[PDB]
Amino acid sequence: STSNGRDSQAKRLGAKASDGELVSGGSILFRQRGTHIHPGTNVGRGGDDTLFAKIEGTVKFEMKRGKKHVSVYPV
Amino acid sequence: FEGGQTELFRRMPKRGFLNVNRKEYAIVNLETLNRLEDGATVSAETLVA
Amino acid sequence: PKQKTHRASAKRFKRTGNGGLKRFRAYTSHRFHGKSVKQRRQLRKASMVSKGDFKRIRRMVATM
RNA sequence: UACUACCCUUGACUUAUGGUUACUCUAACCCGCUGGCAUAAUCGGCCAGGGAGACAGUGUCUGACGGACAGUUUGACUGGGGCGGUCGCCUCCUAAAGAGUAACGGAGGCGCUCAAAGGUUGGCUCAGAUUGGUUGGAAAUCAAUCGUAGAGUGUAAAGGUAAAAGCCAGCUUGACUGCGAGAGCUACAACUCGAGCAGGUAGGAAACUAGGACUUAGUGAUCCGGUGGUACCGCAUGGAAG
RNA sequence: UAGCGAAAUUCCUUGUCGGGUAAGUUCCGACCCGCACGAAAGGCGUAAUGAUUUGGGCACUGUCUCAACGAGAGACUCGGUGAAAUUUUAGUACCUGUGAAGAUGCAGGUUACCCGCGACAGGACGGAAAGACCCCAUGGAGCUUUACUGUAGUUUGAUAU
RNA sequence: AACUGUUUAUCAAAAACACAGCUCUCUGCUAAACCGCAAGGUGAUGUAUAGGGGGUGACGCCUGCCCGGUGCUGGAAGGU
RNA sequence: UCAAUGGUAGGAGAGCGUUCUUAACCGCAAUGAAGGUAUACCGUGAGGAGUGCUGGAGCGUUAAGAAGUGAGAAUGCCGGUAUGAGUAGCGCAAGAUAAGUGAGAAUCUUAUCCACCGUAAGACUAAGGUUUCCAGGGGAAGGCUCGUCCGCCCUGGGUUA
RNA sequence: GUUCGGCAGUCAGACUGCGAGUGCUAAGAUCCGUAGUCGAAAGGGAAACAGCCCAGACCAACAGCUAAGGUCCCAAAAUAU
RNA sequence: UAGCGGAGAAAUUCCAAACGAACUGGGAGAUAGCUGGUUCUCUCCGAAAUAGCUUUAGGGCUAGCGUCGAAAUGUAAGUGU
RNA sequence: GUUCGAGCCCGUUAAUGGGUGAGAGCGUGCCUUUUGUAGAAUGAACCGGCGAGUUACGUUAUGAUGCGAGGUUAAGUUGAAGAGACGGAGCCGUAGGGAAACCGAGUCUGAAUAGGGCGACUUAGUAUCAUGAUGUAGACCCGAAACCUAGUGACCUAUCC
RNA sequence: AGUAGGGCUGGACACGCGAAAUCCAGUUUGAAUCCGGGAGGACCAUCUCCCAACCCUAAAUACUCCUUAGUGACCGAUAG
RNA sequence: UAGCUCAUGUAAAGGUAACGCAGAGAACUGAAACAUCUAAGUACCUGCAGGAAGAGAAAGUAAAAACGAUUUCGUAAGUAG
Repeated sequence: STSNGRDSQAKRLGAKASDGELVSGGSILFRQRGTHIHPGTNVGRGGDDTLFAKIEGTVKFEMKRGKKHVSVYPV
Repeated sequence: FEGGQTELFRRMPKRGFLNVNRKEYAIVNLETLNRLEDGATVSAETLVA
Repeated sequence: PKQKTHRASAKRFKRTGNGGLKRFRAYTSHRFHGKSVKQRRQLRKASMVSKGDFKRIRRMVATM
């Protein structure tokens, strides 16, 4: 044998919009079981510890704190 | 046929028993009263006549 | 002669006029320990049938 | 506590009696028993005895074993097939810089705990190195110095991790109810969240936070039978049954 | 346990030794390390008996050194008589390659007057045999069992008789 | 392997079967056993030296151990 | 004018041809219907008619409807014909000559020799066969060849308790 | 392009590179992603060639030009510079 | 002495040119995720050979992949650069 | 095999005629399956005939027609197996929400009159026909080994008398 | 009148023992009887209906070997 | 009395096209296998009958005023179950 038919079911990790889009209030931003990016205004961290929006508007990235971030700038 | 798997409907819960004393009234619009004027004593005789 | 309606399938389903069918929820009968608190908060109700699936309606659930 | 006692616990015996075991009888039944009748005729029937006997056998249920004989069952992969192993779910590589993922490819696992390791408030920073000090050890302890985490994070691994998710105290039972816009993921079933609102709450002075745990294993479809509630139906009618 | 042991049993391995044998894995006799002998699933013996199985020898010998001869029947020449299997049709060569990965028929190249007739077998993956080997089918049969369900049958008890 | 016999005609005659023999076990009679729903009948006008089943296969020697388990038998205290 | 037109399983559209259609429409037909045959026409196709000939009764039109409805191919089937092939075989034993017979004799008949069997390859008798026996006549097939011969064929008799 | 409605079949492919994995970094070997090709696409080239390269065919045609590839003869173009 | 059977010096042996289950008729045109077969003409468009599940792996069920029709053309989405 | 064609022969659905054809170029039969068959993968001797996607009833889709919130007669009766006419019993649509009580253009869910859910907003069907697909009918056919019932069979052979 | 019923075992009724009606079997037990008795899908009351446990009943329906009168968008000698 | 004898009565045995009724009664299938179901109480087999048979006069249905033996067809409608 191998003891290696033991399997992992991969799943979708990464981005959803990532670029200034008019993403819906309470909509998904970036799947994270582990935070590379870090939150901001109009943005919630999930029970799935992702980033989810709260209010529509542009969702550009910011280098706050010497670190990677997402808020939502309105309009 | 789910390929030998149980089907969509075969996974359904058993929901709601049924009244044997279920009875309704063959409901019409008031738009037929717009048809007939006045038809004094609007009844089943006015309905099926 | 006629095409026999499956009466127990009719006991599975309930469809609407000018619209789809109401499908009650899975998982909701047998154990409730490992299903979550939120799944208890939300899985009493249930959503509709599919769109690209369920076309095996025809015509096993006829005219009920 | 003598009259009449409406009387009560153990015994005893008349009676009602009943399963009640054993024995006896014989009218039942039986006797591939006797002998006779027609039948000339060993089958049968009848007569007349003997033997047995309320059994036997027969019916209907019930228990026993039961291949004597049937009816079906005995997976899937696979480097032919077979053996072995594996068949679920989570984690990393293989994944090709979105995802997507191939093989009986690698590596691990999990098939849990925790009324507090959960919430909240309020504080704290580790491991390790070196010095020096009675028991002394490589570390027990201590103090000092250095010390971005070279620790820890309940539980493997991954990511994350100091405004701490790390560590310790108090409150603490939000690991609330009813939801849920909006989303994501995608055969479906599922699954991942979730703004915000209401009903009140719980901390916290207030603000603020709170729908489990640092996130991710810790879990399975419908039936069927329970458990409780139930303004529901309750088969003419009420109830009840269900 | 007795008793037999390279067994119709040891692939363990041409076990060992000795005999038969010049030449001797087989044969016999002992040894016996018995994978895995073996006692009523009889074990060890056992004359006569065997269409037995082997091993040796004698005898006789065309089996063979290494063949040859003649007799008859077909064959074959003709007269009469006259079928079967068989198949896309084909005036159907060779080499070397190529290609569902082995050429008659294809590419290149070679030799070949045309048609026969008697014998022969290398092909034509020759026929005849929808492989009886293997595999698969939610295929079926048959068989077995302390599979599961049963059945009769067997044996309790009730109870009318 | 005792023998003679028998053995797959459309393959195989044998060491296979059988066989006397030997062993055990079951059956007291309207047998046991068996066939048939039963009836009826076999067993056999049989009576334990007979009938049925199991083993082994003359003769010679011999058949050792172990009742833990299974089955069988028998017993009933209790459980069921 | 521009653009398009490889195309399998796939899907859409359209058309041809056969037969029956009471329909009608409307004819042909013995001076020749149908059908066959040759044909050196036309039509994108399927398909269509012209002529020559066979042939001597039904057929065609149009349009529409309705369909057992469009034929290679399956161990397709049935029926016929190849093929091999004038080859195998000619079904376990020896006849021979002369003469007849006829039309035609190897094979029919006679004569005369030979030959074979002879615990049979004799005779007689079960079952069986069901008239095969014999006489006369004939030779469509049968006789495994021929054939005047015959268990073949026609006719007639033939079995007595 | 979406939506809605019918109607499908396809489940098992190869091969060529290119990047992986397994394998003796053996293979016309497997198993991925990626493009093409065939399949289901003739003609030409490479001696025939399903997969490589070029080039996508309605048809006629006694037209020319050209792709790769060729130009001593078969077998056409250069005994070309 | 007749097939759920028989016979059997027993091999799975035979039961009428012949048997691990006889032969004849009916059920019943049993069934068959497996083999083969499919017939007139044209035009247009034009595949897949994959994911997920599956007593499933040579088969199905969706989804991806065609075709036609209809409703508008998320007011362009599509597809390039 | 084409295509060209020396040469020959003949003269036609009168036609840029036909029958040839030396020679020369280039040319792997047809079917199912497959990833790929030219095949040494099948299968086909040939020729002719037959020989396979229907209908019964039902649903869905698409059109055609008719009328339209009104469409619709079934069975049956009449009658020529006519037609027409009768026959409205019933059936479809004409609001749903919720399991249901029930409510109703709203309804359910929920303390909600919060949200969500389905709802008129969200705008016509009915009936017949026709076509495709459907489903019960062997249901596109050809196909086993099979299963059971009923019956026949001991002259082969085995047993027995 | 062993009649209804009741027990058990069945079966049919759409009814696969089920809440199971209701009917009919085996087996067992066994009524009331006109103030009666039965049904109304377990069952208890009120109401509705009926009178079993006795027997006969045309008609409308099923199918043709048959007798003709016949009819065919049946079929033409592999057909029928 | 059994039993025996005689006489009388086709009675009645039997042949049967199909339909019926009643008893006895499977399997194959299908359920993707299959033990429940189905197939169907159908295949078969036996008996009893006629021109038809059964069939039948509420110890019925139903649920409100509701009728008044049956039978066949349509419906309800695959509706209730």
